[PDB]
Amino acid sequence: SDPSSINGGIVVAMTGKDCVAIACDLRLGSQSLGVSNKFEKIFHYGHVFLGITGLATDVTTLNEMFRYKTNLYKLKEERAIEPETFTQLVSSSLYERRFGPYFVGPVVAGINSKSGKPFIAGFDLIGCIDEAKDFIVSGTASDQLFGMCESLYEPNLEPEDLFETISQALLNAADRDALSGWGAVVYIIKKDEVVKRYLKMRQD
Amino acid sequence: QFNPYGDNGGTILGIAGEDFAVLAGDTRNITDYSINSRYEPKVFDCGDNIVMSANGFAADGDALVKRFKNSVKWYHFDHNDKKLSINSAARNIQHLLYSRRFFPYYVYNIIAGLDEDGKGAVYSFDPVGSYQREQCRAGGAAASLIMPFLDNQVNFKNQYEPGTNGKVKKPLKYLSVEEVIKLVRDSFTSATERHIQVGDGLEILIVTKDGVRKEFYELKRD
Amino acid sequence: TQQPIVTGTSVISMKYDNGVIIAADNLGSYGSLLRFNGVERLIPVGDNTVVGISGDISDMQHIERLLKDLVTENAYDNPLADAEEALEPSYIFEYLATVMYQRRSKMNPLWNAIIVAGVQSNGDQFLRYVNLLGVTYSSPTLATGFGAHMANPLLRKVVDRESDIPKTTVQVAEEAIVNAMRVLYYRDARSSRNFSLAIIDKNTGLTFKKNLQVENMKWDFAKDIKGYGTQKI
Amino acid sequence: TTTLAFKFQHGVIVAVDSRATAGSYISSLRMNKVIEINPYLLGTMSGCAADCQYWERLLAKECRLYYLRNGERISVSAASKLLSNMMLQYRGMGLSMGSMICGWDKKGPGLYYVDDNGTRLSGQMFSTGSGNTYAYGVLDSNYKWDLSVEDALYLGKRSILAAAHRDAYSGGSVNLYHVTEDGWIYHGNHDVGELFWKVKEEEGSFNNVIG
Amino acid sequence: TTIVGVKFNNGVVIAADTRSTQGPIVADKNCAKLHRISPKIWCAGAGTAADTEAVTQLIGSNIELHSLYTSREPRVVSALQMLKQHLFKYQGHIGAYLIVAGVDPTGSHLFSIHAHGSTDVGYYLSLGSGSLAAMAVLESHWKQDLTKEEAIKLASDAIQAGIWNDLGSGSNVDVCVMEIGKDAEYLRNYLTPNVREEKQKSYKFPRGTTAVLKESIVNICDIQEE
Amino acid sequence: TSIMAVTFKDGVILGADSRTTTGAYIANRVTDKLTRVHDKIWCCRSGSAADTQAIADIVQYHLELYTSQYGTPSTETAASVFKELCYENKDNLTAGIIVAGYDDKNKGEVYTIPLGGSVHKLPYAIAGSGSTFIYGYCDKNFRENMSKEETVDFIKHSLSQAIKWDGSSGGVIRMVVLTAAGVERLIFYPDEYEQL
Amino acid sequence: TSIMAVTFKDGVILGADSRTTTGAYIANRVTDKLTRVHDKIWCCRSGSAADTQAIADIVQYHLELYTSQYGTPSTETAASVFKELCYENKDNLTAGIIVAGYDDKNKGEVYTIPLGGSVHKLPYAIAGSGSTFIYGYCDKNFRENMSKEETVDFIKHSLSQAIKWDGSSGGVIRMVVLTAAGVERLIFYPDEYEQL
Amino acid sequence: MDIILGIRVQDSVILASSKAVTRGISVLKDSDDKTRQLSPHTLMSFAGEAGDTVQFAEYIQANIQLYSIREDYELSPQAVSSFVRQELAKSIRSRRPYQVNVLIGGYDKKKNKPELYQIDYLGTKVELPYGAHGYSGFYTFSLLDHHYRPDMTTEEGLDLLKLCVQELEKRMPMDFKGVIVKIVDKDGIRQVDDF
Amino acid sequence: MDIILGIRVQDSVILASSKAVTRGISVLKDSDDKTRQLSPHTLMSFAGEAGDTVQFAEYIQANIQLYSIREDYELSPQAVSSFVRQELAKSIRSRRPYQVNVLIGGYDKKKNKPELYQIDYLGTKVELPYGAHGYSGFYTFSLLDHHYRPDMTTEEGLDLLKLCVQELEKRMPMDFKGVIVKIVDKDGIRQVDDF
Ligand SMILES: *[B]([O])([O])[C]([C][C]([C])[C])[N]C(=O)[C]([C]C1=[C][C]=[C][C]=[C]1)[N]C(=O)C1=[C]N=[C][C]=N1
Ligand SMILES: *[B]([O])([O])[C]([C][C]([C])[C])[N]C(=O)[C]([C]C1=[C][C]=[C][C]=[C]1)[N]C(=O)C1=[C]N=[C][C]=N1
Ligand SMILES: *[B]([O])([O])[C]([C][C]([C])[C])[N]C(=O)[C]([C]C1=[C][C]=[C][C]=[C]1)[N]C(=O)C1=[C]N=[C][C]=N1
Ligand SMILES: *[B]([O])([O])[C]([C][C]([C])[C])[N]C(=O)[C]([C]C1=[C][C]=[C][C]=[C]1)[N]C(=O)C1=[C]N=[C][C]=N1
Ligand SMILES: [Cl-]
Ligand SMILES: [Cl-]
Ligand SMILES: [Mg+2]
Ligand SMILES: [Mg+2]
Ligand SMILES: [Mg+2]
Ligand SMILES: [Mg+2]
Repeated sequence: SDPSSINGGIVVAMTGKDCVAIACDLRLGSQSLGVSNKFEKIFHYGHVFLGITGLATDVTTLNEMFRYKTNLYKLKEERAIEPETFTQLVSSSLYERRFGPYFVGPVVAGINSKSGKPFIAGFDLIGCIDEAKDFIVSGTASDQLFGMCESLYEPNLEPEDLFETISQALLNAADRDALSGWGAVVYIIKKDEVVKRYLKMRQD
Repeated sequence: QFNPYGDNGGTILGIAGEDFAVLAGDTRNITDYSINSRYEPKVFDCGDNIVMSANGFAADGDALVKRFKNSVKWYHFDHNDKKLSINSAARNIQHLLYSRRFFPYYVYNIIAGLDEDGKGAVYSFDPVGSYQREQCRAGGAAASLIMPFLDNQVNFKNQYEPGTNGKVKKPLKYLSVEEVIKLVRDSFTSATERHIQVGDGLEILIVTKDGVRKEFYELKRD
Repeated sequence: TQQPIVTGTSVISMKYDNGVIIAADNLGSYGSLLRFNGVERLIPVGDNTVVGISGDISDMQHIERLLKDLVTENAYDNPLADAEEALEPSYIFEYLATVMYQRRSKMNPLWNAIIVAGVQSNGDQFLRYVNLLGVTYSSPTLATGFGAHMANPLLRKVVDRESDIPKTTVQVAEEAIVNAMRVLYYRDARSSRNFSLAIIDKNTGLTFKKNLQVENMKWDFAKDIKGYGTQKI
Repeated sequence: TTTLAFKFQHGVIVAVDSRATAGSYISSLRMNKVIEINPYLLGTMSGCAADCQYWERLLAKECRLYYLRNGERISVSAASKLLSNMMLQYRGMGLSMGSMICGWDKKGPGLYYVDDNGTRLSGQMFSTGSGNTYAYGVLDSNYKWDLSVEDALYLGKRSILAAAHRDAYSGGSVNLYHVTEDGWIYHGNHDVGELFWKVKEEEGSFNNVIG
Repeated sequence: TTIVGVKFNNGVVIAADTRSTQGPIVADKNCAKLHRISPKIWCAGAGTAADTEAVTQLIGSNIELHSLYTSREPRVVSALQMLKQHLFKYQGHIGAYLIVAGVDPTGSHLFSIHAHGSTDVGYYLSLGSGSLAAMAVLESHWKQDLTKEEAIKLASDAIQAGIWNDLGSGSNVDVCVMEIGKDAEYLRNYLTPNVREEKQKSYKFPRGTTAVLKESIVNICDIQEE
Repeated sequence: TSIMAVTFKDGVILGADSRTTTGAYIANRVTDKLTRVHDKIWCCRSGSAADTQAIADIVQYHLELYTSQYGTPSTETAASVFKELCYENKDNLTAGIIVAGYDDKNKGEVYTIPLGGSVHKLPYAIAGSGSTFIYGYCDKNFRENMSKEETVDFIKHSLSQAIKWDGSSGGVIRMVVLTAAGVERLIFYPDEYEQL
Repeated sequence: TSIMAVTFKDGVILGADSRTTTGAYIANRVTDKLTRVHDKIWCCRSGSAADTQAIADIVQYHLELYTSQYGTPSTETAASVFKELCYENKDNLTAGIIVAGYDDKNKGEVYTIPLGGSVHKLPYAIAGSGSTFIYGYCDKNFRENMSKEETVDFIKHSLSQAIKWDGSSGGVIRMVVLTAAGVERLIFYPDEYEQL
Repeated sequence: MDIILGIRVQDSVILASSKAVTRGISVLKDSDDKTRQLSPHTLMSFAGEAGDTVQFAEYIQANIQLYSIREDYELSPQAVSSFVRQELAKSIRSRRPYQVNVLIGGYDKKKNKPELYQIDYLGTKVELPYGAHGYSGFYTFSLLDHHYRPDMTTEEGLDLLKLCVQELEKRMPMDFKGVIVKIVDKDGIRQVDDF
Repeated sequence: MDIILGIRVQDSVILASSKAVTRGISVLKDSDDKTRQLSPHTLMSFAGEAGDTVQFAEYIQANIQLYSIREDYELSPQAVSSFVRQELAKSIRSRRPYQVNVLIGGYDKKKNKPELYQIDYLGTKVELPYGAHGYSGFYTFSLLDHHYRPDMTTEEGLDLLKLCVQELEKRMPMDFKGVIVKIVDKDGIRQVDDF
């Protein structure tokens, strides 16, 4: 019944030293039934990354919508959109449906191409921006993720250390959530290289 | 309409060592968005080297503990001052809880102590009386925040040995009391940050063959 | 199951170095009607305990009678009724707490919030709360209803933790309580200007003050406030 | 929850998962859903944990008293009926219990399904819980009376795995039991995470999953 | 949420805590509840977080265009009027509870605003779940003819009352001072009485602890030449 | 809320308490419920604060525009504009308003507009939750053609009792005097009116 | 319903209207709400007619039996018996009763028992739906140690206003005077009290 | 309606759909074909609320046929599935949403690959090797998880499909009156007349 | 449970009862015997709420068996049916009524006549030549009204019963997994093992 917990799923993002990381599970379900183990929730528009949890139809719809808008932005501005600007676009777009909202929990992650500054942000389903320094969490295991991130996280981690921290935060949170798991992906992001890693986890 | 139940918040944590056990819990008592007390004890020494905490609805928690303490007293009277073992106490508590199957004690309950072989023991209960022995258990408001952390840092879940790449697990080495207390404090400090009902103070009860010892630590008061 | 009819609002209290203070206004409200203006909601039990009650007044009067009968019963076959075997604050509280929890367990509660304030035999301060649910807790400051939201913050500025109790005098504590009662009169719509205050000290005993009034109120600034935004006249 | 049990040539297999949930939160990774009533009687658990534990442990009291009075072990049929009659006293009061009473007696191996409604069914094969449909799929296509003890243990183990994978409220680990005329025999706790990858490689199944 | 506003001799000051919640969970520990409508008109917001920001940006935008159209500095009464009419129109469904303050050619002003569209005038105001704890402090310590330094102290003391005693409020204290004939000073994190203590242990893992299946480079660059 | 408007020899006087409540919490203890819609046409507001403010603002706009075209409007005209809003939007409003004004031709006039949006011209009017407790007192003590000082005492005593018994009413007693001489604001504090 | 009991120098006087209603229909216009439970202990009844009659009958039985064993009961004792019934059966009752009586030792006493079953000893008391409209009037006009004639006028004027404004109240004003001299019944008709 | 299954094998997609239509307590028909050919190499099966199903299917069919004529070109199964998803995601926030779940089986002639898409009434799209709607998956996915290989022949796909139907016929309380099976491959769409 | 049929022919009574037992969405058993022998020449089939059915049936069985031992005499089908009706009429005004519908098929050895009684959970008794409970009659009574004669043989009764089951299997949405058929005559009770 609750749209935000029909399909299930989680997203988490973290800042490091001159880098950011964003990760998600791969599950898509119909309540108790597991339907897909390949439903990736992280998308990218140039160098800006967007993770979306919640109702799967709205996740798909919003990806297609932000692809639409970022492609026009680029044609007119003659440059790729930056994380700070994209974050405002996400907020604007969500609030325009204030009284008929998309049932989602978006998470933005990326590095400003000019300043080199790492950036992450989280939103509620209607556009409120949470611009955190440390980490952002979203999904059906958000309580679990808060507990993991708040204890495991420390600032200024190197890319290969940050990978381990965010991975362990996601994995153990997902293993205490019935509606999350069935695989996981982690993006490690630096100013001009991005690595994507699929994690091995329990498939129940 | 009269609602006979309420939520006084709070969070509790039990960890079983090799020859010891700990039962910790925050000292904050609340209703809705108000604080009732910054120091209201929640973990109790019930006698016979057993510690207990009933988290949830305070009135039902105080009543259950009071009854179990009473059950220990009468166990001595009836069976020639025999020591109530932790397994026997656990089974006794199941029957205390199920006596109200149709008007339950609204509490998540944990007891800790030592088994008859001297090893550390933790038992966990649901409000209607289902129980089971465990190595690690967080209960109450911030239970969902803490348990995943304990799966990772106590049972080494999803942790493998470098170089093998997922082929060989991290071996399950035992934890010392000093190591356990670090995990307890970091658990409650993290829970305090993200959960509004957790804070003010942390009281830990440590159980060994020598007896029951207490430790208290301040937490954030916001 | 019932609904409260004639009600009493906040009861506030705090510990200080040599004892406890408790206070409550003299009003018995009938919904939004401020019906009864001479209601005493602090009820002394012996010379070492004061029970402050908020909520349903008919249930309060019932509790008042239980306590009166408790004193009578304690004196029976008790040569030390006025000495070693006198009623303690802890005895009185636990009795009430037993009654409140039993009544909630029969789905027929006493619709009240109670604070038992007193001093024990050994000179220790006693301050504990109990309500219709049988919920109990203790703290250096305690308050019911609106007092919990407005009085506690003010009183916790004086005694924020246990170590502040010996540093707090009876003059400072009474000043804080009286200020809190004024604030409740400003902001609680079911409060009255008239109130009662009781001090239980381990040296000077029980001092019961009646017919107190909220004074030194600030209202003058109201003359300068005009309209709700744009209006100048 | 997924539990199953089936009779065969060499007795009865009993397999269960170990997951416990409180809403979408996984409260327990390792819940024991079997009860050892006596050396020749087992009981599975599905539904409310409190109800399952209390009433099946109370059944064990009543089955033990039977032995003392009669100097003889209770039948599986009689044990299952005592339990169903307990459920019939709290008729409509809201108990949630689904259990299979598995054992060996003078008639040979015995298997009875019992639930909170008071239903009591004899049969060769049963499966209860939120993941029973997934387990039945594997069982129905691979079951034979002529099964070996080794293959039968695997079938029950593999059937739970199927359910643990698909059903969100099933998982954790697999507990196996084998009931003979000399009593039940515990065949260990098997983590699903490790078991899944093992079965995938050896069997070739779960091709759609990547590993 | 605890937000306050206090008038003084030559201006007005507003303050707020920095906690955001969903149920018993804290979403943001360092949230910014102080909003700029115009350079010398700021408002503090309680209630639904997206609504306080959105309604504040919209009116701020229209105030800026109005200022350009009229060749005048914006007035607090204008922002007040535009906010209340907007909120009234949405019959409380836009959950924005605001304390609006500022200085303009008319003088210094302090107003409150509720979600249904009712406005109130005062020398001291408080809104949010911790408004009762804050108002208790204000009613105890406020006086006429406060100085700038006394008013900041009163305002932050009122926020602290909310932080400590209200579970819906916490973390830090933000302040904004608007004095006549001066630039408005926005004091982000004026107080920081809730820094987390050092953890007992480091949870940095050995490299290679997490099991991996696949690795791949992600192409973020555009289509290349040649 | 306790509000009233009383006509007398030299004109009309409006009176009100200053309490605004959210349940039992007093959201504002120094509220101004006496509102100006024209130079010498004022109103007393009861019910929803948002609704009554929105209405009064619209009325003030209508009468400002009326004045620009047709000159000073009558008190009856002002009451009609209030009525039109309260009647046509009765399903979505909760507003009990008393309209009072002074002409030189018609002198002091009072119109009360309860929930339904009906209009009633009276010598005096009382409204708000606290008015229930003073129907008896006001009926027994009101006289026509009272002096300014007598009328001030009548309102002071009446609202004093309404405040005493009604929890939704309290604070200071605000008053506004409307005569040929001009517009005078009065205020009376608790220490003054409680001892009556 | 409009009922009241007022103590004065020589004793106590009870007063009541005579209207019983089923919605807006007046089922009885000459009801006697002033009820005798003992020679000089009477009560005023408001709320359910069935409940208040059943209670008063039980009380009269208790006080008759009390008298046979222990002699004349006090007014406080009578109020306690009322309370015990109203409090212990609060879930199933709707009864607002005022108890009034005359002793030689204690003189005139008045106890009011509202819905909850609480007891309140007062110099005077008012109750019933119509009492709301005369809280202001009664508070302003009541004095202690009034004469019989002054007290009769006070009750007459008070209930006159309560009747005027309350639809559930009306008919005749019944009164019962309790003094050392004895028990006197009074009645005042509409033509008399309406012109006040 | 009730049951719709789909399985993508090596060189084809196989769709199986129940034949029953029930009104009130009576089964009106036991030979109903719950499918529409969208294009020569794309087939869509459907299940949901009565009436809405056929009207949605025929509306999609008309749009794809219109596209085919306009461009003289067959849309890829992926393009068709995206169009269908958008129509359902549009529909879910309408005054009265269309309560229809679909499976789209197509053979991409460009890539020479069979493709199976599962889309529910909310507009939730997923590409799968095998899929189902409603309760069908609860009974059948355990068999498919076990037996399915991506290199299976069409004949092996049909045998695994028979096993799925047999399991349904054993453990489902409802009688769905068997299934109509259709195969989609490089040569187009054909119906298996004996199953 | 679901389906129970009864038909009284010349010299016997034939009862047919479904074999299915469903819990949730899964069919747990397809060989369930929904009947109890009350006495050597009296058989009772039953259908209603889960659990209540068997417990009521076994309670009736015990009472009749007790009577048989006490009197060393078999009660007539009419007497048994009246006892059963009274227990149900008693039950319907209880705190928690037993939701059970029954058919009682018996051969009266005194009168040398077969007898079929239909009793619903309210205690509504009727003697009939053929009967059913629930929706079963909606599909079958039209066939029985047409084909039934009172001089039919047992073999003819079985053929007409097969026709009724075939009609149910065609038009009922639910799969009841066939029926167990039992015959009650002068020689006692026997089960038709092939149907
Ligand atoms: B299983 O899901 O039936 C399981 C079996 C039980 C013996 C542990 N039950 C539970 O997980 C239930 C929830 C539930 C989920 C799905 C179907 C039915 C029931 N939970 C509990 O019994 C429970 C008890 N205490 C704490 C947490 N959960
Ligand atoms: B405070 O509690 O009033 C605060 C002020 C806000 C401007 C930061 N409000 C919140 O924290 C609200 C509480 C709320 C919860 C649920 C519905 C409505 C309001 N929180 C949020 O708006 C919120 C919740 N989750 C993420 C982001 N924002
Ligand atoms: B008075 O009580 O009618 C008063 C008059 C208003 C114009 C200031 N109204 C209120 O206080 C109302 C509530 C109410 C109380 C009693 C009767 C009718 C209505 N309150 C509000 O409108 C209000 C309260 N808190 C915030 C915003 N608005
Ligand atoms: B009075 O209105 O309270 C009156 C007093 C009674 C003792 C004669 N009560 C009634 O008239 C009640 C209805 C009622 C009206 C207003 C407040 C409370 C109750 N009526 C009856 O009890 C009644 C009416 N018709 C027939 C029988 N009883
Ligand atoms: Cl206002
Ligand atoms: Cl009467
Ligand atoms: Mg706080
Ligand atoms: Mg699973
Ligand atoms: Mg009248
Ligand atoms: Mg019948």
